[PDB]
Amino acid sequence: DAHKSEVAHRFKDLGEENFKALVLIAFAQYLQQCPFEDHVKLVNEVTEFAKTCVADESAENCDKSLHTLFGDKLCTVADCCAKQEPERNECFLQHKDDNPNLPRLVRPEVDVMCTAFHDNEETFLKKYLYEIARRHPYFYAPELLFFAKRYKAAFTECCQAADKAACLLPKLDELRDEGKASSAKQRLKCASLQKFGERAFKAWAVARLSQRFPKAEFAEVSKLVTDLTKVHTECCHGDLLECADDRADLAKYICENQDSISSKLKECCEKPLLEKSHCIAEVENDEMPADLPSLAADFVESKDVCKNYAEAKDVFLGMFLYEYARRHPDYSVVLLLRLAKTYETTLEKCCAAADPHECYAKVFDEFKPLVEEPQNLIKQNCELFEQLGEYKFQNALLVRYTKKVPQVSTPTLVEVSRNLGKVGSKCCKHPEAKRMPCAEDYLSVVLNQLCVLHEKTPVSDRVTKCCTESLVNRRPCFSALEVDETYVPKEFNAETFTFHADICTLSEKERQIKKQTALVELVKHKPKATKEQLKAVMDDFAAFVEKCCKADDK
Ligand SMILES: O=C1CCc2ccc(OCCCCN3CCN(c4ccccc4)CC3)cc2N1
Repeated sequence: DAHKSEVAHRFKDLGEENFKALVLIAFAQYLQQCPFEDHVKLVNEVTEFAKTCVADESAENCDKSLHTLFGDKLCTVADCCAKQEPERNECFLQHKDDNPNLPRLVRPEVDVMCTAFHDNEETFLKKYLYEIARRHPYFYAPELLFFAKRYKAAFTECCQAADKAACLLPKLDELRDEGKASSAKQRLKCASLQKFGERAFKAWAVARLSQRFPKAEFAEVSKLVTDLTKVHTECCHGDLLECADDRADLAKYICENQDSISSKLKECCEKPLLEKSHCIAEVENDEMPADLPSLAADFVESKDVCKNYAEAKDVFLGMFLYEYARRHPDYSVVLLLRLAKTYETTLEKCCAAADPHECYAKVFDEFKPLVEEPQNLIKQNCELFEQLGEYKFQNALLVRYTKKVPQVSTPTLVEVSRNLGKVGSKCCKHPEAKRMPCAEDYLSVVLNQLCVLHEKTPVSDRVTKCCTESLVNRRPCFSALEVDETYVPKEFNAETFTFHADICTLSEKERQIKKQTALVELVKHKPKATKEQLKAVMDDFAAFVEKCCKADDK
């Protein structure tokens, strides 16, 4: 019922509707260029074959692995198809394009969308899945099903509203916003798994879940981490059916053991299937249990620290991280991992010393400068964010980071510097207790986006170094890059700074993105230009943009 035919097992577990969507997502993420209709046809053939296996597990080919089945179908349409089943899937994952040369989707008129929704609802919702999945080849697949459900509900409600556009546009805009943030967050999970391995992933998971579920026992935290790691390993490896199935299993287990996990899950666990998993994944930290003793008695002052550590290294350090993380919801996850790495380093050298107890007696003192550094960086950047506002703050990042690495492409500089500025909008509104996890964890996400974008088209050996070194040290490494001195400026191209009448039909947001694009190209043309020389240009360009259109002369 769960062994002889894998494709039948997952079809039964997930049901036909989610099965077909997850297969469509997998096909769109592997072959991002193939047209929509072709992928649908392949999905339908896979689905009709899966049904025969449900009817008879011993039917021909029903015993094949999902990768063999899915790989075979894709290869009926790029050297990957000449490879045997293990190496073949790895070749597919390697060719996923993080920024494919696809035209951005132009949202049509609201009436045009609602009429297409009512014409063929099935095709409308499949195209939505397809266009998102092929542009975000690492999107968290079960979470994409949840976005699709909200997308459908928005059209179902608003296309019946008296004012369709006033109802629909705000729901679509926040879905797009939430979808971009979810994509970047999941991309970081897959990058850490692929580049730094499962041990690094599980440590991150131990830290975050201990902060989120501080009342749970270490055995409970470890069990959840193990299952969550399998979920994301499957999803990041393209095992989307297993990933969705295991994620629903995990949500079902969490909800059946609330009493030993958290007091924050009552509401989440009354929601339907897709909403429940989403709700659980973003539930607030539980209150930490009171009267929790200090870590000193068992991790510093104890005489059996070296003995307990040597008997089980990874378990002891995992226990340390769990105990420290549950006590510090106010620390970022990268800080908590750095502190746990410090403890391990101290233990390795001190347990070999002549007097181990004296050697590691002051290990917690070494945490003080590690804690203070991100606290001051955030306190200083939030002030600058308050003096400038988001758009000016983004501009200041644009010039500084363009000078540091002028070889990075202008779209990457614009995207990344804009997202690094949004940290202030997202996090500086919190108190000091919440700023650091908000800011530092958001910085990890956006810096990872820079790393994957640069990995696509490498130009700087220094960016590669920061990206391939310690994940927890990325933000310090990027901050210390220094201005590139040997960069010879590009010859001035007037076609770059020549705006057409089409600029005034764009939204205000797009025009601000175009101004930021010209600002980067300005710095590249004159890297030693001062702030007043750049401000005089941008203020002149902005004035010319408003002028040459408020006056009707085309
Ligand atoms: O596009 C590129 C490519 C070239 C490049 C090289 C280095 C680089 O370093 C960024 C290092 C982190 C900077 N943070 C630090 C703090 N962060 C903040 C903002 C508000 C509130 C709290 C915190 C602002 C931004 C970025 C880029 N960008």
